[PDB]
Amino acid sequence: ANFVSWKSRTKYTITPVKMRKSGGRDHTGRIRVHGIGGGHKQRYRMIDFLRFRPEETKSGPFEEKVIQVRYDPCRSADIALVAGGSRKRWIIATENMQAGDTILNSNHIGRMAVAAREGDAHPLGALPVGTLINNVESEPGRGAQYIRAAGTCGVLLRKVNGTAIIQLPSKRQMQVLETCVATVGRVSNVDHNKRVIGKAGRNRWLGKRPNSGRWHRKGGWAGRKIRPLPPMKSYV
Amino acid sequence: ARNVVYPLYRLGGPQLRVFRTNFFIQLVRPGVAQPEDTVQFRIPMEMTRVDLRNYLEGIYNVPVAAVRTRVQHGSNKRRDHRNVRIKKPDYKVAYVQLAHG
Amino acid sequence: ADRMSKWTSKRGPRSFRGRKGRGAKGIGFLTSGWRFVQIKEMVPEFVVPDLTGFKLKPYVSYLAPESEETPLTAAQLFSEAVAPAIEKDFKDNLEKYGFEPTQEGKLFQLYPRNFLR
Amino acid sequence: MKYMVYPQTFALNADRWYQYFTKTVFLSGLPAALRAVACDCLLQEHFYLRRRRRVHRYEESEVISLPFLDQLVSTLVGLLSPHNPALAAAALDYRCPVHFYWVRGEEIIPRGHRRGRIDDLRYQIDDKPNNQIRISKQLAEFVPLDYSVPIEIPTIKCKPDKLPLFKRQYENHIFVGSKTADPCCYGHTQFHLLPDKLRRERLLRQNCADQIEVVFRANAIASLFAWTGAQAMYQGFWSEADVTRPFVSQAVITDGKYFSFFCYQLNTLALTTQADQNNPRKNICWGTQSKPLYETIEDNDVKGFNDDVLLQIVHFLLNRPK
Amino acid sequence: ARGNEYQPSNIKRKNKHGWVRRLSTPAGVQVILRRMLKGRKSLSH
Amino acid sequence: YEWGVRSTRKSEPPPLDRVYEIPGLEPITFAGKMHFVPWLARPIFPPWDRGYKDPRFYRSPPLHEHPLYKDQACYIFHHRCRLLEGVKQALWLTKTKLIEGLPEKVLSLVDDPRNHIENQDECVLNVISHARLWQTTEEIPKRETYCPVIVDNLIQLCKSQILKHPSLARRICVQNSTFSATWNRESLLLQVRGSGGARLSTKDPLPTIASREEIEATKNHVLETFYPISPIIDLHECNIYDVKNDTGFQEGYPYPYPHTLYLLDKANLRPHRLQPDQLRAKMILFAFGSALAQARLLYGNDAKVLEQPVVVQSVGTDGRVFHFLVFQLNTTDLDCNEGVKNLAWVDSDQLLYQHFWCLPVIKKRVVVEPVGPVGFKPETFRKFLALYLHGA
Amino acid sequence: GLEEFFDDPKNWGQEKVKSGAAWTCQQLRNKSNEDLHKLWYVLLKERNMLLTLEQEAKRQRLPMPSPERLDKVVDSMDALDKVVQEREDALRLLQTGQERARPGAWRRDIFGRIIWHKFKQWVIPWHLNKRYNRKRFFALPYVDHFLRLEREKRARIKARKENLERKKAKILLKKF
RNA sequence: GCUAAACCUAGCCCCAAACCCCACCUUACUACCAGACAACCUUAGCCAAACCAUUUACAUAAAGUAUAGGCGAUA
RNA sequence: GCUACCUAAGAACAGCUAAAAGAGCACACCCGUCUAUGUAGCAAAAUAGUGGGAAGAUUUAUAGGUAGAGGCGACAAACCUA
RNA sequence: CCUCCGCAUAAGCCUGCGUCAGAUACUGACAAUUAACAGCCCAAUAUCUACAAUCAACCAACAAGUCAUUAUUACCCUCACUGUCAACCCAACACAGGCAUGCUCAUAAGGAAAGGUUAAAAAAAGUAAAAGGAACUCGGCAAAUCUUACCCC
Ligand SMILES: [Mg+2]
Ligand SMILES: [Mg+2]
Ligand SMILES: [Mg+2]
Ligand SMILES: [Mg+2]
Ligand SMILES: [Mg+2]
Ligand SMILES: [Mg+2]
Ligand SMILES: [Mg+2]
Ligand SMILES: [Mg+2]
Ligand SMILES: [Mg+2]
Ligand SMILES: [Mg+2]
Ligand SMILES: [Mg+2]
Ligand SMILES: [Mg+2]
Ligand SMILES: [Mg+2]
Ligand SMILES: [Mg+2]
Ligand SMILES: [Mg+2]
Ligand SMILES: [Mg+2]
Repeated sequence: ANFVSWKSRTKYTITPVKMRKSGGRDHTGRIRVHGIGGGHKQRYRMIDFLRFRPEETKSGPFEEKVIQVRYDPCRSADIALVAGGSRKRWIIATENMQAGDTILNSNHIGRMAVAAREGDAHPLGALPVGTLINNVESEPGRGAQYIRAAGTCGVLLRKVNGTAIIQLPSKRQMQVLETCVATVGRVSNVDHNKRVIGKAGRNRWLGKRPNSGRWHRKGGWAGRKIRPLPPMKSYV
Repeated sequence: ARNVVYPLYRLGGPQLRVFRTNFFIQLVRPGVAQPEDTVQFRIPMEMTRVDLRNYLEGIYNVPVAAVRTRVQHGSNKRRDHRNVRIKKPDYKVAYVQLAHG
Repeated sequence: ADRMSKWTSKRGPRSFRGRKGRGAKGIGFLTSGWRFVQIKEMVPEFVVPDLTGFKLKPYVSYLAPESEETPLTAAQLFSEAVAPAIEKDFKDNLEKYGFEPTQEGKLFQLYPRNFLR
Repeated sequence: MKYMVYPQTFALNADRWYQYFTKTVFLSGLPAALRAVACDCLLQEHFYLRRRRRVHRYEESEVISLPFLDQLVSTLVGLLSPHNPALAAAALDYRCPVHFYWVRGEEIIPRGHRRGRIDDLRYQIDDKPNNQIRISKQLAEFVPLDYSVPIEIPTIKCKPDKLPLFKRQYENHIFVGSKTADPCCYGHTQFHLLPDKLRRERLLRQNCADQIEVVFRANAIASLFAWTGAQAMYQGFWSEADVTRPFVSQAVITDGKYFSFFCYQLNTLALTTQADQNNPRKNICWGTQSKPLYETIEDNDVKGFNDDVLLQIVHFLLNRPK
Repeated sequence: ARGNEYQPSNIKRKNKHGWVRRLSTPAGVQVILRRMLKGRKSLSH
Repeated sequence: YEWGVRSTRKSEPPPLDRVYEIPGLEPITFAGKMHFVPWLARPIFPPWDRGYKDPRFYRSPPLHEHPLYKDQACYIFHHRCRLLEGVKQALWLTKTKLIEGLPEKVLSLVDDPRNHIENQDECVLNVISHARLWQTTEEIPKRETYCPVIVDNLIQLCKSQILKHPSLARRICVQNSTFSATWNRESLLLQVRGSGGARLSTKDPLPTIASREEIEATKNHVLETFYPISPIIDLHECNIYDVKNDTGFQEGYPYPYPHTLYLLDKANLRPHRLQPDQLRAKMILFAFGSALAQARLLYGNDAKVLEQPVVVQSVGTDGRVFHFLVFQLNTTDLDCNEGVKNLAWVDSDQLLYQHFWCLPVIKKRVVVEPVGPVGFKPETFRKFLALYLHGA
Repeated sequence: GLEEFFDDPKNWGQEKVKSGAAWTCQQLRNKSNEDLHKLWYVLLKERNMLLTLEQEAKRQRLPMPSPERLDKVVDSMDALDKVVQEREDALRLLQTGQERARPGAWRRDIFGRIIWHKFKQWVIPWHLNKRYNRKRFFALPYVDHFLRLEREKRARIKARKENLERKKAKILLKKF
């Protein structure tokens, strides 16, 4: 096939980017994932998951102003247009994030624990134990990859050594270098879990094609499986 | 000229000149009523209307006011004894409006 | 469905019909807004001579002698053009006699030919 | 399917063909601070106004003359409003479309499943005059209705197609520049700017030196006929209800330097064969040869400004309804 | 109901069975070679 | 996270043949063949550049080598700049104090009934109806058509007052006029390159509104700052510029003095259309730019308090909503954040009409709302006429 | 003038129009380059007139008066073109040694056939020309079988022709 | 007495000998713009073994011999 | 180039009731419930009447994609040039 | 008397009811469709582009949406090429089928159900029908009317 990924943009921007649906088809053209196809046309809004990204020629902790909080078609959680210095950028909005709020992004790990305030980004080592976090990075400077869905909140359990233990929303524990940044509070759109589709048409709008009509026998995997919680996933 | 490679022109190059013209044209009687100042020609397919204007103004010193061209499609419907279509050649028709009334 | 008929600009959708031509050599280029810029130097300029006083009618009198065909050759042209000067200056740097080391720098380059007809 | 008639036309001798299509007779002629302001507009659009982007000849018309003509119309209207009270309440339109659809003559279908059947010859004029003035009170007739003129309308011995003229089927529009609900329904003056394709220099190169006046005349005839016919049909007249009063309009057509002045009187909407079989009426278009407003503009000075041309424009703007 | 499976369109015709597409892949080159060997008057579509 | 995926990024050239790596031997490549063959080494073609200069195939020099490249970055505000903080940002950039409402000096020019146009309401209703319904053959004219038309028709209606005010013959309405003005604020080089809307140009300067006492009183007023948003946000940062103060016209041009900047937001789409606050900020910046260009032309390129303040009006509009501004530039000493400050009187969100019904809304075969404007506000047109008549 | 597109008015309608002999190559070779240049346009005007006569005769469904003079004019123009080409070729050979005016090269196309690719005029070098690089001038191994098959088809055709010729010759000898 | 009947050479088969102007890869037959992309990789199966599963052929003489082979079809 | 699904960017949906509805009646349009005719037929699946939907999970024009040990499938072992 | 229509564009086709002459909507020859409509575009390097549409105004939203540049450098000096016909395409056919869009919403445009006769059966379509009103039939299928209530899934 001649499939070329629409994700060719190289420069970050605030403008919604015109996407191209895949319908679950790989670059070879064959279906790789079923149940995807159609739905309302959407435009991608480039999200800056590296919350501590000091502006060019600048460094150190910096503040920003929340211009607005906007529904994002590409994400369960709604996003926020956060502007600082002479730049703007899309970020993941926390639960109680309103327009006009001030958001602090710092890389400083003080000897004491910073007073956690919802919406700000601090290194995990700077947070008090037990604070609710989101948009956690696997490695320092990698960028947020975990706890990004609507209403998801990780927990800061321990800060042994130069490492921090994070309870992910799936309850799995995660060891990360304390220098990696994570935002305070739970992700916005907390009531996303209580959304009623109502009609098959709404699923088709969202872009989920109906399940296959073929009847499958349920094997040994089907029965409820109670397992011990998996061990910590370490990144040190 | 036709059936000849035109020397490629680059910006600032010399003027393209043809010395022994290869275009041969026909002055044909119009098949329909035409204005008194209009002359109908059958032209080689590779000749532009600018080429026809220069041709008439240089070789025949005919003051040309306007030129229009159209590609008449020759019929391919006729068939020989072998049932193979006989192609009537397509030809270009040029309508030239004379100047100075 | 017709494969034996010639492919012309009269066949195909609007894009095909507009894009394909009929062999006419280009005269200029296209700029923004589909505006055509015509380059004068790209228009063939018919170098028509002055026929006044010309004595060669299109046909030749049938009362004319017949002569054997002697196609001109490089050797014959050299003998009839360069050989006399070569002999004179030998009895008494080929550029002086006429040889041109390179066609570059000429308006009419013999090879690669850069002139019409 | 109908012939699309282009007022500003590259067709040669198009004035005679338009005269035939319109039943119009063409007649040569017509039935200090202002000078300073005109020179000010010229110098504003040529020298004083700084251009960020370089101006090319192929866009010189649009980016120089069109603002120049707009400035002339606006400033002259403002300055002559005291001397023409009706001009004060007039509505000034910039490049507003003027559409007129009519029927003139009949033709036997040459080929097809409809061969041999009689079909009317429909024409549509879609003009975009650079400026135009619309009023609520109609102008006075230039010459009484039924004005018999010895000059005979030109006749076309071949099809209208032979003059470059092509047929299309799209919306039939009769439009004076504003919808019928607009009180300002009558026409006062139309300022036309000839396009670059119809440059005097281009015509001279193409050996159409005889066709400059032809282009001006054809543009005038077509545009003014369309405007007057649209006004008449807004008033309710049509082919079977021919106008009971003449419908007058004026036009000035310029190439940027040369101006020509035209007066048009519509006396006939009965252009179809049925309504024209025994119709003595015929529309009239008075026109003047193109004259240069100025000879040349050198830096900060305009050379040889034509007070006569300026006064012609002023007189057209000063014409008032009775 | 059936029979009219051919909905002609020159774009599809040339993009599916054209000279360029036939030469694009080695298999199509061999198709053209087979047509030439057989002596077909129409190598491509 | 790096934007742009590998599959879309330019493909890496294939690895070079080991024949090139081998030192002492000259590789055999298909360069002589003048075409690719898979069984010969790939040539290393030397870089090529056409000997002659060819427009339509011209590549600009790299940015740093441009003659006008400068390390100091100039922040340019143009017709399509949408300030994030809007009016606050414009006021900070221009060192301006805001006064709500138009000044009494201009507002009183329409109080006297003589300046009142005959049949103001009917004429303005006709103008609105022509702009919004009767303009074109299209059933519902678009903003791109009815915004410039409504502005021009209102200007013509005002110009009809030449009978009462002969001084209106000393002004013209120029289009495509562009001005440029540069100045420093807190060591930030800011330029305004204003183009687009129409410019009313008079033969005489506008009289000053604020008195010297008020100008001095502006000293106590302090520019409202906004943190962490910098005043530079949304302004085009440019390292290749030319610091020049251009009034848009050659010297000696008649009608030199700007009198009103008629700015129109004729974009059909809401996102492409300026917000009211951003439009007011644009009006502030363009009025300041024109006034500063006039000041630089007249009193030279000197940072000083103007003894004769420059007055420039502006009318921003979206076809329905209008914003009126009168800007008095009384100081070219913009770098310092303290001292006398320019001052702008603003009247915001003056809507000429609430809505226009191009078609008659019918409910159960009953016409609920007739065709035409609804909620017409003649006060907005009175303010428009007051601004037009100011100076005459 | 347009009258040059038609024969003499006196000649109009004549059943037969007498014409001289077509120019011969040897006769033309004695004429100067300027003389040949002028004679080319003389013959071009005559050819246009004769083609006009032919088309009008077809329109009127009548024979063209003296059709042979059109062939005479075509032959004269061909001879003039041949003489000019001979002079140009001799000069090119003398000054450069190239026997072809247009550059070209023997190249193997995608089908394995050896062709004379005639070079075209380009503004950019070949290694940068995208379309030229798309064009392929080499045959992959899978073409060898088809090359052999085409060779064998040609050999079969030639063998059939030769055997038929021998059979016909033997029949002729037996008959006579 | 109508449909019709016939006809002899167009050619072909097997051997020997002998080795064989312009346009066109873009939508081919399209004058005239920054490429980068490049080829190689066991045949399988039918079928026979009366199924099928290992297996099953692709000058003369030695010789259908030595050998191989569900030691069997066969090789 | 049919058809199954998908990709890009388009188009269509009168009127009435209701009111932001995979709402109702009902055109265009899509489909094909039942009857009759037809069964070498107008048609290698149609016609007439009747009927379901007809602002949506709709219909549909254009171009592109997925290829047989496969594709696609709201599984009918459907459809992939009769 | 009919009018589903029809006229254009798109797509498709490619001269396929124009004239002349021969034959017996065919053959041969001659002619034709003329650009303004449409196609055929854009010099770079960076840098911009949060705020639907729905008469866009209230409102209501969700499925979150077709519509934008600037800065510098280059650059004007010279309107080509191609489609344009038709009773037309996909269905082996002058096939009752398939066939996108804009107007016309019954027409100004486009058409003809009857080769002539007779008025047998059988057959098809339709209309009317005394009294009865499902007694027919597997079943109210069909037709005619506009019609209640209860179940299974
Ligand atoms: Mg299931
Ligand atoms: Mg054309
Ligand atoms: Mg289809
Ligand atoms: Mg077996
Ligand atoms: Mg057996
Ligand atoms: Mg509806
Ligand atoms: Mg519904
Ligand atoms: Mg099943
Ligand atoms: Mg089953
Ligand atoms: Mg009949
Ligand atoms: Mg009968
Ligand atoms: Mg009964
Ligand atoms: Mg019963
Ligand atoms: Mg009952
Ligand atoms: Mg019974
Ligand atoms: Mg029933």
